[PDB]
Amino acid sequence: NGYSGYGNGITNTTTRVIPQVEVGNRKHYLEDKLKVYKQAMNETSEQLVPIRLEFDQDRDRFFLRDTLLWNKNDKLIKIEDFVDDMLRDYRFEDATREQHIDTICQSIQEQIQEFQGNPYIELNQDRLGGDDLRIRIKLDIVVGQNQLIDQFEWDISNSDNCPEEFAESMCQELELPGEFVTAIAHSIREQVHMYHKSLALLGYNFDGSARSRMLPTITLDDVYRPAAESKIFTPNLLQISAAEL
Amino acid sequence: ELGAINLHALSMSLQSKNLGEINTALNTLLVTSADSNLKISLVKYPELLDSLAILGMNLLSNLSQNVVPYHRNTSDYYYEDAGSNQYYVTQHDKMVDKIFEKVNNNVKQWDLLPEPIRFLPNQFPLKIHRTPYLTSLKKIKDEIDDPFTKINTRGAEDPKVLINDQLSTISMILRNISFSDNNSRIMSRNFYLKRFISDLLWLVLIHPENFTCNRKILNFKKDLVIVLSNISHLLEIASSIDCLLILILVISFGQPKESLTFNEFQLQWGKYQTFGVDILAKLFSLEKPNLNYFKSILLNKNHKDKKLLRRLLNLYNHNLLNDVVSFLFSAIPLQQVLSQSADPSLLIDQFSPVISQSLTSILVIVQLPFVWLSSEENIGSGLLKLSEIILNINNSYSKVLLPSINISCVQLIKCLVEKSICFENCLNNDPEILKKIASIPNLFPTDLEIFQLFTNPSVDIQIINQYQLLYNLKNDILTNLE
Amino acid sequence: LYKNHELLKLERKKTEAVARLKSMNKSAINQYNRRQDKKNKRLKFGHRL
Amino acid sequence: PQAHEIVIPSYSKWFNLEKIHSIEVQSLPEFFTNRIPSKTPEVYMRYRNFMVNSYRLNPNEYFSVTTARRNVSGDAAALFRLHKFLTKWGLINYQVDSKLLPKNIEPPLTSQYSTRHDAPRGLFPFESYKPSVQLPDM
Repeated sequence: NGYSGYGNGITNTTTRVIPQVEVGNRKHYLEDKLKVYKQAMNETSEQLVPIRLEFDQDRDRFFLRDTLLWNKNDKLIKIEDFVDDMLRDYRFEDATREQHIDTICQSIQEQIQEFQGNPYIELNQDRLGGDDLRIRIKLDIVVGQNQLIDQFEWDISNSDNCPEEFAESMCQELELPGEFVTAIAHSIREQVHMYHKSLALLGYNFDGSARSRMLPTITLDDVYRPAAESKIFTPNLLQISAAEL
Repeated sequence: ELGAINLHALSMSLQSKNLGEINTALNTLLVTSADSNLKISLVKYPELLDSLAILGMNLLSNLSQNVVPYHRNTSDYYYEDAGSNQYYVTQHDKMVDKIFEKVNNNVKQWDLLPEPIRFLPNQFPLKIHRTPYLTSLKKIKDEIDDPFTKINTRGAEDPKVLINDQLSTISMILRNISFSDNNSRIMSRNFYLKRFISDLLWLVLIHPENFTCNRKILNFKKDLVIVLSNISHLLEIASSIDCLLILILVISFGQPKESLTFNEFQLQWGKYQTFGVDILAKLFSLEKPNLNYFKSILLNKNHKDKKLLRRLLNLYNHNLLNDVVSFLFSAIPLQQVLSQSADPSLLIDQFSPVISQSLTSILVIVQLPFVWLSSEENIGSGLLKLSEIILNINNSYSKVLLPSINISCVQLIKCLVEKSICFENCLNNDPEILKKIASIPNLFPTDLEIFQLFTNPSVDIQIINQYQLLYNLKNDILTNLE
Repeated sequence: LYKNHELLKLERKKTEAVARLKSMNKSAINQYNRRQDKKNKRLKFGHRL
Repeated sequence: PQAHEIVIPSYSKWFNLEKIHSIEVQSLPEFFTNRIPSKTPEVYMRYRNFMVNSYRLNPNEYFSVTTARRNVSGDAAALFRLHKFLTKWGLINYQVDSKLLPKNIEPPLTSQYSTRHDAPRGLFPFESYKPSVQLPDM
């Protein structure tokens, strides 16, 4: 009769056996999840990880300039498998040696191996809404054809506030459709981390002021709302331009 | 038959609805039956086995719980809504809702995938179903035509038989899958499959009545022991219970009636009693300090599991493994030594040696309050005449003959000496034992045979040493008797 | 399977000895060098006085 | 607006873009222990419906997890997990390719329904003799 098991399929053939003809191209993976997944992620979850990827430089020929997140608390994925899936998703030449994936996972684990999430600021300290030190976060992004730049207070000492909310809020612009918001939070989680990460190299993750470069890089008390030309850095702009990057 | 191409039916099988389960299970069974050119390869298969074991576990479970699946009044059985959320809510603001809630009026654990296996409350161990192949006639009597056959030879007019035949078919197809490389795919690593085997055993033998046709029970036992035969590697996770289960499974065969409890099987009916000892060798060769050790604890006479174990041993009533000995002592003699030639032997001879191997192996495991001796006008030992047979064959299949005769001799000497020294250590018996030992016609090859042996073949050096030390112990016993 | 398993068993203790003997040899050599050291530091202290 | 013909491997006919089912939780429980507050059935359903809509838009051509990752994220890991999951269940990226056939005909055909022996529910092919009329009927 009819023919359907795998994409409108064929069920009327020379009566053979075919294992999982599902590939868009090398696309079938469900094997070996059930037990491990259940037993593993039935327990608490914790911090995430921003990651940047650059491989187009004149040492290797790529379009690798993408970012993404990650859970260091995870042990469920052969990272290389994820990488290869991403690459095949990038339609690259199947030869993943000239499309060397090893280098990529190297860079990946490299970046992951310098992280602690938020410091004892989360691990043992708990300050209601954090304490202070809202960094003047500066974020510019280049999507589609347009770049967007902004600077604004955003606390490092607080955990109660997650990035993505800022993302969906500033979505209320023209459309800021989709692809934007991610990198923002990524950059956000990027931007903040290093700072306390660098501060982790010292020791103020509990106390107040630090030790020398943290002095210029701060907000102040701000007992009164500001002027128009200073905050005139906070606003945002959408500008077309010929690309030169 | 034909059509019937794809493999990915697993998906539908994985789905939880009666429909898909039927559609696939039946088909794929017919598939694995066909072998003219039809085999189930291994590329990204495993998902199949998982799905299968999961299905069987759940079905057998709620069967033991006596409750039909596939049909309730609940559906899509958790949250359904389109509430106040775009992508990220349930932060601080959620407590405002509480505030909101307090003014408008003017966490969980998750279970694992499968259910538990034992300790199931309803299922509490009571001795039933330790009955031999005899039940076949029971089966006949069951399958016999009668005004009350209650063999709904048709489909499921009630769901009970539905679940029954479901599990039956699953067992069958599982058997058929298990006849090739990809035994490695089944090799003791489909933790799911092993859970399935375990709990299925724990039911079939401790079976409060939910199975319709005893013939179904036979089918289960049968294809189960078969699929076991196609395993030659580890088993026995949460072992002890499983080990005892497997022992009772192999003991299922052979006619019962101290002394040997087993009339040797007249080898023209059965072929499974084979598979039994086949497995009790293969899946028992692993001297890894688990399996052997589990049976060693079975010499004795979460934590509740241990309570279970002894709970069955006294619920099998002294010792018991003597029964295993007697069982092992079947299918070898009394037919080939009673034939008209030694050539038709070679066939079942091929089968024989693993048995003696198993035996002598377990006799490494007997070196404490017992009463054991197993040469008491029960078997004698034609082993000597058999050895002579294979010897005359030698100087007149292959590759198994010499080891068979060798280990036969070793078996003889070891069991002799172990019996002697055991009842020496106990010393609960008169020295008549020696005289008793000295009173066997089936024993101690005559020294004239030794002599003439020492000359003609000259191709049996090790065997010559075997007989040599044998005769040595013989003459020793003779001397020190007085 | 039986033969291979028993052979690996024998070797588990073949390797056992390989170690026991490797580590005794080590201690023996270290002890001898310690003698020589003490003897030298002694002679050296004397010759300085 | 609707502009395509969307089919699915039937056994999947338990999924509903509106609600959730015990199936997926047993396959993706990490959004239901209520342990990680940044995850919830709700955001799950959001992701779910978003991705299935995306695929159903132009299903003739494939859709990647990397795509969604670019679009929206709260995680790469779980995103990939569920994406590949739906892939397996063919709810997504199922009609990536098309296949056709001329389909010659045979004696059985879908428009063939005649009078013949029947396995179904009761039917009586022989009605009544003469003396049956001899009854003081109703």
